[PDB]
Amino acid sequence: DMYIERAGDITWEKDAEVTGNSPRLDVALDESGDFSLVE
Amino acid sequence: GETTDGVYRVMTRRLLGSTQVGVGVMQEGVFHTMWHVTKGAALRSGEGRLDPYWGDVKQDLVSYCGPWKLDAAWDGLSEVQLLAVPPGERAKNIQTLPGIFKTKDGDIGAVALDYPAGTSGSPILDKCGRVIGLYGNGVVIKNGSYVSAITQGKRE
Ligand SMILES: Cc1cnccc1NC(=O)c1cc(C2CC2)n(C)c1C
Repeated sequence: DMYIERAGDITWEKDAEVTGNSPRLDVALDESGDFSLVE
Repeated sequence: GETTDGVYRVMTRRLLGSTQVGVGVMQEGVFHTMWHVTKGAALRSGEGRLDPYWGDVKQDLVSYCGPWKLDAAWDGLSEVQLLAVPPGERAKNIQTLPGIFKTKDGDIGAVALDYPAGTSGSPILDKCGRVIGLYGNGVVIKNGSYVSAITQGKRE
């Protein structure tokens, strides 16, 4: 059995940690909703 | 149940201890998560029940109590924030510039960040705190890291 617990307000935060790259990827989406790399 | 707007954890007891299977968004009385988190099952909030209203395995999305309410879109230019809610850890804002998933049916924002699978359905925000989609459907890359589609529904 599954339950929910509130974890926070949905708010932009000034001086949040700023990380991650911005990759451009060719992808395919199948009927089961799984993405795959089209290489 | 609790029906204040905000970001929730999705928990199960069907395993060892209490396990966080995913995350979701409460907005205008509707609970929004990814289909792979709940597999379309009912949810408890207090002694309240939340019943599935809308779902799509291909979009990997599901709404509870009503129709999908979140319609904001990535601009295609500006940084965004993942409001990542990881298992056993406090909600945290991580700011990033999305790349792109190029598909035959169009381009889609993507966010290049690793977190446990129980993070799934964390909301992605724009500068005005609007939810532009849910994190935790995407693709593994050469490095073995995850890259997630910015996955948005449609509001009728
Ligand atoms: C379980 C599932 C089923 N169906 C589709 C996608 C998933 N998602 C994952 O497998 C997943 C999600 C993440 C993190 C971003 C949250 N990571 C690293 C992985 C491997």
